[PDB]
Amino acid sequence: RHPPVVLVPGDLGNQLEAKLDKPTVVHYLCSKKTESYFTIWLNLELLLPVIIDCWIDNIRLVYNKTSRATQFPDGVDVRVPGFGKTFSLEFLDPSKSSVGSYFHTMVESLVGWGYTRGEDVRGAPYDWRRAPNENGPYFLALREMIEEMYQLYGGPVVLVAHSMGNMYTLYFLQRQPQAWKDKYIRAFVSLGAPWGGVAKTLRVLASGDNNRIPVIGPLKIREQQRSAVSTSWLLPYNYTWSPEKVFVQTPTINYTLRDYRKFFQDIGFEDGWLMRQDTEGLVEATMPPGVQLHCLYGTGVPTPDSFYYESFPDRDPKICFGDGDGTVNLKSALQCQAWQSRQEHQVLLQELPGSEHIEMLANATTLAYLKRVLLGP
Ligand SMILES: *[C@@H]1O[C@H](CO)[C@@H](O)[C@H](O)[C@H]1NC(C)=O
Ligand SMILES: *[C@@H]1O[C@H](CO)[C@@H](O)[C@H](O)[C@H]1NC(C)=O
Ligand SMILES: *[C@@H]1O[C@H](CO)[C@@H](O)[C@H](O)[C@H]1NC(C)=O
Ligand SMILES: *[C@@H]1O[C@H](CO)[C@@H](O)[C@H](O)[C@H]1NC(C)=O
Repeated sequence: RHPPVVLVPGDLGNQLEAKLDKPTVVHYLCSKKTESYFTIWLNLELLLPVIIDCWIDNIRLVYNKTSRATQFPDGVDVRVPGFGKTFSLEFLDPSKSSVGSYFHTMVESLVGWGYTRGEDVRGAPYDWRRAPNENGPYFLALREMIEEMYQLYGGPVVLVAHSMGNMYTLYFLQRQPQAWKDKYIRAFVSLGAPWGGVAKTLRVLASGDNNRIPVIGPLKIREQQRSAVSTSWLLPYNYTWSPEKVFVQTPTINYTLRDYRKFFQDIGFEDGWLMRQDTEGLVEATMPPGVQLHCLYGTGVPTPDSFYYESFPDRDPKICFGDGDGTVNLKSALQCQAWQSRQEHQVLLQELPGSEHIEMLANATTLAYLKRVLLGP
């Protein structure tokens, strides 16, 4: 026998669909209207030059300074398919191409161990463009799904979260009563958690990140990346990083985590500061999840730590690297150790040397660890 499993993805980590009835478009070749939803992430054909402007216009969030909230562009809806199922987190591209293969290797393994897609293993995908403050309905659905799985399969559930999904899961758990967690949660397996933010968010917001895909201009994709509240939510936090650490250096100014207001002014994106204020307090830095926790973190992969700009903000910086998994800085991942003394439930730390941030989900060592958590001694 084996416990039910809920999978929580990270940023970019599940499909998104859009349906359009737009008053205006940025190019004539952009569709104003669709009769049904289509996949907006991940579909590679939408990211090609010129067409990418259509995509940005649909997938960007609009920040409303009055409500301090995001909304979709006029005539655009974006929905999250596959809640309670696994397809939309197994493959980011519904063509099922390897370029989008995310949770697929892990789900294959789980199924080989006796799990059933959509039944005792289920996904909890979400609109990862937002931070928890704008995903209230998702947390209600997550709570309900956990309760359902407990009742159906006769025991508490194991939460398995990747990257930003860990922060989503921690937010969720911090807000549930201890008695609820003791009944319904068996364990939380935390894979590549950026507990105190990731340093690369500074570069993304300042100058864009096209991830070495040269056919996408970094200044073009920067528009989308800035619009996503989740980007500013993942700026480094002072419970992980020194308030005096410089993340961004230019010829005339430094930026530390105490300098985000100046940073956002200086990059010409004042809304980002508002988004940071909206989101920075959502997860209490020092409250442990209050459940058995397995913190798995990659090391031995150069991980961007800080950025030097000769020309700010519209040129790519020089990058300084620290330890981590390529994305999540080792320091961030290690916030986990502080929780050992702050909850009664066990906190187990597991280093994964040489395990890159995304590859850790398909890695035999990761899967062997998960198997031990699920299937026992
Ligand atoms: C911003 O939201 C407020 C209501 O909260 C409203 O005044 C206004 O319609 C919104 N702005 C836009 C452009 O939708
Ligand atoms: C920023 O910090 C470095 C030390 O980390 C220093 O050498 C430099 O003078 C600082 N830059 C500015 C513009 O104050
Ligand atoms: C640490 O972080 C929050 C903002 O995220 C701030 O309000 C708090 O006062 C900071 N404390 C420091 C630097 O002592
Ligand atoms: C899988 O992760 C292990 C444990 O860290 C690591 O040693 C090994 O490099 C990884 N294998 C691959 C192909 O990345």
